[PDB]
Amino acid sequence: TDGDKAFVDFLSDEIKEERKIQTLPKMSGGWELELNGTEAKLVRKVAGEKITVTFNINNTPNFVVEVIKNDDGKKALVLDCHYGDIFSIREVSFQSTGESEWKDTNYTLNTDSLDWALYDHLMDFLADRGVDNTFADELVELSTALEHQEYITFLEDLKSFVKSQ
Amino acid sequence: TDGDKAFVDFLSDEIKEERKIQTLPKMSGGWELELNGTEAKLVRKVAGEKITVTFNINNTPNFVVEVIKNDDGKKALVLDCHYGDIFSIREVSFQSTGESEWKDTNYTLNTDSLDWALYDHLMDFLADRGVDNTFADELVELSTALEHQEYITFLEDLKSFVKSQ
Amino acid sequence: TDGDKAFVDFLSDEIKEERKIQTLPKMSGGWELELNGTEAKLVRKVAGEKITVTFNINNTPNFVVEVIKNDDGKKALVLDCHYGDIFSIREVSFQSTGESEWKDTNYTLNTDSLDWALYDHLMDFLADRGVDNTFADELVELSTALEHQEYITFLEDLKSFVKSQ
Repeated sequence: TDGDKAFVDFLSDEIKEERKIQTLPKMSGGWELELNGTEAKLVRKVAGEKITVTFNINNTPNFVVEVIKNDDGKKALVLDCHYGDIFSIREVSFQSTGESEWKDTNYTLNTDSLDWALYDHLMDFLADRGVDNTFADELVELSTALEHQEYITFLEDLKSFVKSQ
Repeated sequence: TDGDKAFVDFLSDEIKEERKIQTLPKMSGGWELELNGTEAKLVRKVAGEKITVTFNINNTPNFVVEVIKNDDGKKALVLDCHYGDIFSIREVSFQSTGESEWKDTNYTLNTDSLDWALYDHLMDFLADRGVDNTFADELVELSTALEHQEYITFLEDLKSFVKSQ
Repeated sequence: TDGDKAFVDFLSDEIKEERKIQTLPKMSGGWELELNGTEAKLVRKVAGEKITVTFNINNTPNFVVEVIKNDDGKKALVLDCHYGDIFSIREVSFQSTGESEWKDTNYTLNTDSLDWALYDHLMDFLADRGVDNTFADELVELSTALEHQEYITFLEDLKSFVKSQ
């Protein structure tokens, strides 16, 4: 098709321009990064605790913190958080680790009009585990670089797709 | 951690205050209550019919009515309803009982601009089965008490979690 | 019940009125139609390509285009599209064919502020495969007729349900 091979030439140009524009920055705090396509996991084991921060660059942007007390590995404290605009906690609950789905029947603390004092203690709980406003600022730029890399990979996949046959 | 044990002391105070503030009221109509964490089920078997009202106190608040004609147990009439502000029916469809998921391919009657006459007959159909505005008012206070009990249980779980180690 | 048999008589009247008001139009372009209740699939195999347009009349209205290059059947280009108001592409990604779920970890091109030039090439890519504004206009009337047929079937199912016993 005329359109297809022109679309391929155009995608070639876009890939050059976006690579030229340019890598992944680091997170302070001894985190280890695990990439699964658009999903990133930052991991820290400290003092009988595993802390996992999970975000997906496809999506208001959010990240999920999972705190596992290694004494009792079946139930994790899960804190859904906003980042970018403001940091802030949106929801807290206990979940089974490694489930295919949030148990809808476990209680979820929505923070919408939450007592400022309980809210601040929750923020301090996160800060003590490394998830502070510095972490949230560093996450923005990691997320931003990761989105650009995956977008470039997508243009390549699209170019390869359209050029096949 | 300094913060952790202070967070525990604060949660201790909150648990006392919320229990002090204070149980589950009853539903008129011979309903039986089954609690699964934040999900409640109210059940009635009357005249060849099983009526199940399901709501989850995590979440505009809604409840689902499931009518099963005991002659043909495979397909249930499902009425998604709003409660609190106004009663009102939001959606009606037939679903297989005991499915893991709403069959997306079964027709769903959205009530958004629904003929008032069909709407009123649907309201009368529910009222005949006990789901009236009295039921919906009683549900608000049952839901409200159930949310408070589960929130108290959550503070205890949080306090226990943070205090461990 | 008094209400039930009156509801049955009323549903009888509604079914007559809606059938009286009146079938499924055709899609230009050699498409084959497969109905699964409220989900419709339009299918075309052309030049080493399978094109599938899927929409569900329950639901802003949208349809999904799936392009499979028969050389490599494991990954399909998926274009989520709006129809009715404007045509337009909302999201593009690669997905495994025949999955139970969108892989959340595959990159999704949201078109929200997308470069007009990449957007137009995507529109041309669809148009070359038959998904043009003519197709989208024809789809509106197919969807509209299909919703009416399924609604009539729903009134019959409701009438049959309420009349049983």
